[PDB]
Amino acid sequence: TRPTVRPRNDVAHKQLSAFGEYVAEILPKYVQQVQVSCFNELEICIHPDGVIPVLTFLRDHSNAQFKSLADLTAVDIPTRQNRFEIVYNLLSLRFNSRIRVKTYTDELTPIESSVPVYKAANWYEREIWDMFGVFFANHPDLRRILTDYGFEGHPFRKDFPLSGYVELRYDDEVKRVVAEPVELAQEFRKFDLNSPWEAFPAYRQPP
Amino acid sequence: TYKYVNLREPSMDMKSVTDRAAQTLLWTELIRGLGMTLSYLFREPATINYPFEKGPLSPRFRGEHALRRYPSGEERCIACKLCEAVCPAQAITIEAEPRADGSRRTTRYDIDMTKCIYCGFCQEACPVDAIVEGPNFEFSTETHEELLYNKEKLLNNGDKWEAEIAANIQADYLYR
Amino acid sequence: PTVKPPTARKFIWTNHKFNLSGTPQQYVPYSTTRKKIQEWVPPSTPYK
Amino acid sequence: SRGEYVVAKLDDLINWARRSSLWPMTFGLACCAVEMMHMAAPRYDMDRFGVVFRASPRQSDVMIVAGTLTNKMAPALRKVYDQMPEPRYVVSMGSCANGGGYYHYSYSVVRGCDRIVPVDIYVPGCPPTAEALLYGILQLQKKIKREKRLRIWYRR
Amino acid sequence: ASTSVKPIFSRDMNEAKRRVRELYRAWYREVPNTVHLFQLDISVKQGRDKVREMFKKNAHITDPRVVDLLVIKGKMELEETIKVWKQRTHVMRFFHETEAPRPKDFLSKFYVGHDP
Amino acid sequence: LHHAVIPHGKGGRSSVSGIVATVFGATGFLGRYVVNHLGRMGSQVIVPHRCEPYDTMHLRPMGDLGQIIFMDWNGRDKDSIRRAVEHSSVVINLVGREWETQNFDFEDVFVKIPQAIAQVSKEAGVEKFIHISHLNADIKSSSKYLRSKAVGEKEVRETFPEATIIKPAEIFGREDRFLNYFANIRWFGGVPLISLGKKTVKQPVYIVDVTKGIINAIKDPDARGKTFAFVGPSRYLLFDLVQYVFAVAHRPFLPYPLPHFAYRWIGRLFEISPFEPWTTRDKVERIHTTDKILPHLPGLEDLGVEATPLELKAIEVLRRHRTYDVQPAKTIPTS
Amino acid sequence: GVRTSPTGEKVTHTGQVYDDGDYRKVRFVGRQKEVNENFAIDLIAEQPVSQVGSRVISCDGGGGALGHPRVYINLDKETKTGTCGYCGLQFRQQHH
Ligand SMILES: NC(=O)[C@@H]1CCCN([C@@H]2O[C@H](COP(=O)(O)OP(=O)(O)OC[C@H]3O[C@@H](n4cnc5c(N)ncnc54)[C@H](OP(=O)(O)O)[C@@H]3O)[C@@H](O)[C@H]2O)C1
Ligand code: SF4
Ligand code: SF4
Ligand code: SF4
Ligand SMILES: [Zn+2]
Repeated sequence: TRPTVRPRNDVAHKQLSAFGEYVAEILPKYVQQVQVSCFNELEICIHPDGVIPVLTFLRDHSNAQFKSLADLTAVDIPTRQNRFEIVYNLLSLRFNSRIRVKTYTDELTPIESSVPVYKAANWYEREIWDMFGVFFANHPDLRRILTDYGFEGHPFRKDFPLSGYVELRYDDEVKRVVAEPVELAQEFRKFDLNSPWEAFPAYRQPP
Repeated sequence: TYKYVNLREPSMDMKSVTDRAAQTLLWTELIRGLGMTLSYLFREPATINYPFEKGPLSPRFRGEHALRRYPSGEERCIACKLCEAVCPAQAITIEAEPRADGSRRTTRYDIDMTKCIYCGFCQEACPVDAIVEGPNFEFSTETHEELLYNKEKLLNNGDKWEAEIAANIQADYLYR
Repeated sequence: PTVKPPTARKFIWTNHKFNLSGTPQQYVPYSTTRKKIQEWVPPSTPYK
Repeated sequence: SRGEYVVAKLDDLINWARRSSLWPMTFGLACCAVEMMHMAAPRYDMDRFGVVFRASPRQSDVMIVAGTLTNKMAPALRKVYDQMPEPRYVVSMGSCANGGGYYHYSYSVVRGCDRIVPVDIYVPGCPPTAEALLYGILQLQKKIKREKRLRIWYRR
Repeated sequence: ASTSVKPIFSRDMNEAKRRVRELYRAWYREVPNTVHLFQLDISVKQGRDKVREMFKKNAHITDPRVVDLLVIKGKMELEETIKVWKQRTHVMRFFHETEAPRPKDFLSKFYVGHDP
Repeated sequence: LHHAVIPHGKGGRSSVSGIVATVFGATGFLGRYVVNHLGRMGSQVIVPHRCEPYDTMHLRPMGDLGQIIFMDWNGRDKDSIRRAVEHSSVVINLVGREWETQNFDFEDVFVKIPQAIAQVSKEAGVEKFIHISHLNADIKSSSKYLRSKAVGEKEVRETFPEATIIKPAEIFGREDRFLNYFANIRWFGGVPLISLGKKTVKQPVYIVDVTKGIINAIKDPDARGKTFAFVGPSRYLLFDLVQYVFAVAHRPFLPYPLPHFAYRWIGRLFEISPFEPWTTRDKVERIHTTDKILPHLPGLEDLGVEATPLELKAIEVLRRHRTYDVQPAKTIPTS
Repeated sequence: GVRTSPTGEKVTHTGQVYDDGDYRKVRFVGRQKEVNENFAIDLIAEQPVSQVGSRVISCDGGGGALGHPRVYINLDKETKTGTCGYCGLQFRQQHH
């Protein structure tokens, strides 16, 4: 074989492709796209209205039994109308398999909280609101989790500066820690690392 | 394969029940614990007599940064900024210009030892073994400014520790 | 070092110095680059 | 005996008492606390120098800031410094406490615990080895050994 | 379909204004407790003026969804103050007591530096 | 001059303000606010200190890296003064002690030391020089503290003619000895006073107001060779002022008269302590001295500072004196 | 080597020295200015020009893999020597 190239597993790829169609046939109302990657990962892309139907089916259906929410996060892609892409990574212990479910929202459109399906989603959705600003409807207790109290903005957005807008310091006149506009003794040095030559022809986007 | 850690059924015969009754009333398993601490009292402690004895290290130890020279005294650094580009913490600031004799050399080489994570990526990325992490780990200061190294400080560290840096590199360059 | 002494080089320190922090011999950082922008010096003779 | 001789000796006695009984309060915030625990472990045994393992904030003489100090945590670090009886010294352990470290440019990180509290010793490393931290503590003892409070008072 | 946007809480500005006044009433009555619990040096009048000023900034909004988020954020901010999750530093960051006044006119900005 | 220090930045911690200041006596009550304000705007501050370095640790956080430099100096060593000012563009003299020691008396700290600092600064080429006198300085006053203030204020005006002299009233603040002084008398039963506090009028000023006046006098070219008088916005009788202090502190107020000669006898007893005396014969004279009115001198309003009333910030100072609203005292209308 | 300026301050191998009127000289008061006494520019000038008998020569800086990337230097010009771009050693072609 080739010592340095990752071996392929066509059996898992075929199995996940068949199961992707299986879900798409059972939830046409919501599924918008299904794809399987070259390393055997299945992604189900759905309408944001189908969060509770699709996740509930995947958790409870006998042939799915995805009873674990491994991770719930979001990605900011400012070029899209709906900036944020909400990603649910699920694990099935019954079938020793994983599935990824993706939806989308924007700054003002809320998404239905997944706490009714998976209790683990409670703190993951608090982090998405805190870092990305996506609002989850009917969340039992939604509020900042990671950032400081009174922190303005949502750091993990692509238009939020790396060092933020304010910085802390102890002032002896007021005898407390104060917040002032950020000044850096050394500015972060922006490196332009991209190579002007195409690396992967297989992903060439048509002009 | 798997195994159960706590799935035993305590035998309920009279002898076994009385064995547990003696354990409860006579504190047998608690005294068994005192035996273990008593034994440690009579072992030799593992403490070393610092600073008169020092903990063992290896040639690969990543300590204080330093700038080296060739056997002639010429600086090894030729201002290529690979250490600056790789440094994950952006702790290295470099400026360079053609020297008086026309050589490619730095006019500034600062390592903010308070941004540095002592990762060693600088000594890996250097193609002339100029910047290294020496074996000194005792250079704590009394002020924050003393940890902002410039080229003069880094060259002095190289001249200071060249006797030990060279022997460490000699003992490890074949693994690199 | 008595059995395998280090390689000798002219630039290596002959006298080793311990940690000098907190003493007058301590290191003080400074910029090692010369001035960048040369400012205009006005003429020293009156224009009129 | 001259007054300058009695005061010189009293300084040594109180300096000796204070540097021989340094009880530290450790702010274990991040990985540097694990190396701080290795200084208390049998290998180095900080306790044999007179440095008790764990001391309450109202009994401590030195605060060891061992780990990243974030904005959210900075107010509580100052609150513990203000409640520490004097003399009180502060030791900054690691790059994160020193000057921000790996996370210098983060929106949520205090770029050095020395802009929240005064610092007496800076221990460099990510993390400093248990021996490099013990060097800082022993370096703080020598700093306390050079104090001349009574001598300076006698010349006012 | 372009403007057929899912709401958060309010279906029109009339409902959104209802939540704002309820939020304003909650803040108005809380200031005397905040000035007492946190031992602030400001007065109740100054605290309520800041509450008033904060509401006035977002008075030009006409999108109910945007108003819903401002009320959602406002309630979250109020929750931190009521439950004493904030500290005196967080409550006093609305007043900018250590930031020297910055000039607003052209000439004063012209002397100090280059920022417009 | 090839160029000044050319301020850069936004005026924050990491900016460059162009001020290189040698603040003498920066380890006291007034100094810890001057360094704080100079450091907040990014100024190189040299802090000559006579004390142990442990007592200057509260200043280190006030400036960015390298913006605060600590040097040793002796009040009677002109060479040490020269080392601290020869690179500065402004020298601020805050040296002052409210009691006489075995080694330094009111003549040394208020005449000789200010004059030595002023002379060396002129020789070294220092441009700005700010000297802090007292408002009630008078060569014919019962307080040796105030008499030496007048003598020293005159020699500074001679050695360094282009010197800005600030003449503030009693300053009240967190670390003051004016409002904290009218709170430690409760430990002795009652609050003894001369003439029951009547016949004495005081016009205290806030520490930050004095601090902003000094900062604005450094940056104001129209302050060279000018004598300022920093006073508060209201005048109070010494009786109603002290009554207000005890009302903010919620402590019993039992003011009783005490003859002047007896107040001196108790004052002498407290002078035997080798530490900061609780009260000295000189302090009692100043507390009961009446704040002068000098309309010809400029004040805070000229430098651009609005004097802060004592009512908005008496709670700040006196919060620590409470155990486990208050009516403002009676002001004195300007005729 | 280190040559002091007219104010008592040493000039570093990069030519940096604070002007007489610069306020930044204050940081050295009571302390010292760290300057490295071994100027590399002068030291590399003490190395003799190696005489070789071929058009092209190779330099790795000495020590094999402990030196610098091996480069090949051309010696066709008789007016000047062949200088290594990394270590500064100079080479000359013997009488041709
Ligand atoms: N505090 C007030 O109410 C008033 C009212 C009007 C005028 N003043 C004068 O302003 C100067 C500042 O005084 P202060 O800061 O308020 O009070 P102090 O704590 O005493 O500060 C004195 C500093 O000067 C140092 N100092 C005193 N004596 C000496 C000396 N012989 N040699 C060197 N320094 C001396 C002192 O240092 P240290 O002893 O604490 O280490 C302080 O730093 C003052 O002139 C007022 O009269 C304020
Ligand atoms: S050890 Fe790593 S972080 Fe430190 S200077 Fe070298 S490359 Fe940068
Ligand atoms: S130290 Fe090495 S990697 Fe860094 S600039 Fe110099 S030659 Fe390049
Ligand atoms: S300095 Fe290094 S070890 Fe210490 S907290 Fe920061 S990253 Fe962790
Ligand atoms: Zn070479």
